[PDB]
Amino acid sequence: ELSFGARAELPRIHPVASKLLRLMQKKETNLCLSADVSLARELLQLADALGPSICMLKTHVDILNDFTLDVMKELITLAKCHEFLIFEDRKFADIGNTVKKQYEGGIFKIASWADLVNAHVVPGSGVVKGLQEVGLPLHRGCLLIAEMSSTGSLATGDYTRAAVRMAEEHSEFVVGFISGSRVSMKPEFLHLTPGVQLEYNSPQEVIGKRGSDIIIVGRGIISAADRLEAAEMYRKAAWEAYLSRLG
Amino acid sequence: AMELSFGARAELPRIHPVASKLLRLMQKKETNLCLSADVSLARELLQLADALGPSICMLKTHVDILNDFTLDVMKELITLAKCHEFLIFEDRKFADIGNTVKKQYEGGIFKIASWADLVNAHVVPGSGVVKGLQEVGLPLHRGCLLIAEMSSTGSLATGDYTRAAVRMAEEHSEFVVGFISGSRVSMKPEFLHLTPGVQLEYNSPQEVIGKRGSDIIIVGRGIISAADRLEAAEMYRKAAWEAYLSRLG
Repeated sequence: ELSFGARAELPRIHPVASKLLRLMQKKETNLCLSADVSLARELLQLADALGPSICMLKTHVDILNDFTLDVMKELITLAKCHEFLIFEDRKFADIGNTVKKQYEGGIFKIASWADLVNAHVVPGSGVVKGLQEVGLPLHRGCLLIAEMSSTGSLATGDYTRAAVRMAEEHSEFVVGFISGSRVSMKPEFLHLTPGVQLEYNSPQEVIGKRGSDIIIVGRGIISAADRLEAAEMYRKAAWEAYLSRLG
Repeated sequence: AMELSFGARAELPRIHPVASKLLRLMQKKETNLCLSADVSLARELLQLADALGPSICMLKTHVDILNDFTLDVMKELITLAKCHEFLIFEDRKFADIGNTVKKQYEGGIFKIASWADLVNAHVVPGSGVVKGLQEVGLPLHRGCLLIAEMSSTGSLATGDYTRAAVRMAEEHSEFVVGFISGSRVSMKPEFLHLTPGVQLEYNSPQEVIGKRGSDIIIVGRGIISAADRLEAAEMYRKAAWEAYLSRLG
């Protein structure tokens, strides 16, 4: 198994993945914060305070009651200052011109500020092909939702295998997966895993035993009194899990 | 069973109020056409809703492609919807769960639940998506459509996926009023079936409504890209309605 830093130098690595992997190595963080807040002040305050501890800030811009593009400009400044990527967890699922406009256009103009977005694969590769039309020109990346832990989840084996093929077939845009474990043996792909809690699975299980790269964590940090301490606890846990599996 | 009329179906014991309202106006107006209003400007959305409203039972929106969205725009659409008698279906294809999906439906800038009679959802995450939506949607007297089938190339809605969608709808019948599908997926007449991918020249209204047993055609560019949108709308309405009358017996 190769280090984040070496993976960033792989021949076939996507530029956004490379950028992500470098900063994870520099900062010793594979923690993605899920910033599930409804006010812009809260979002930016968290971004600024926890920025040093994270590789990535995951947003839902569509729950921001006071969204404006200027709010996103300020978030970008923090992302640049503190060195993290912005991932809008929009879970795109439409196709064709609809999905291109949902990514590029409307009020949110997600593509203008989101380094990464994600997509569901169930509609077939039209979802990624449509996002691509926007995303390639704008030098972005995409994550495919390959597995799901939620009760009744219908991502079968075939479903998951099909996610992985679609990513491979679209490697110029798709940079990895949202998943419960390693789903692809190609080190150019990132694996991001939600449902992580210290007390759900633990960072040790997700990164150590299941082979994922990045933990996504929301309530475990956000609902805590001291968010920085919490973020740091999660960072140290996931990073050690990572160092432990390298050799 | 027997093939009941839209108007009679609206009187079924177990019919959802929104589905009843929909079926009544479908019968009253002789339309089972849903316009897909895939436009990026509020003025064109409202112009089309006003002009075509008499010919449609439903207007399907993507609020998130509207470059000049405001809630006042949606207030204006509601007035048109009331005047001409059609429902508003935001095709948001919800897929998150828990408090996220609740806030995506109730909150943010769009406040979808405040104006959308109907929304839809993907079932792939499990029943969490519906359960999350229904915490908002039930109090606000709304309905939901589950995406049970897809014709798009490489779609992964297997038989099992489709049966699971039907199951989920039956287990959440206080909120779920029907399906997005290419064909009939449930034999319960309380459930609506809406079918996209329809054009006269894809499948025709005759095939979708007449042979495959779907209730409503969803039509976008076949109307929107035409010179005379009203004529096209009327063309699709007459095709879908006649296909429906032809299957009743």
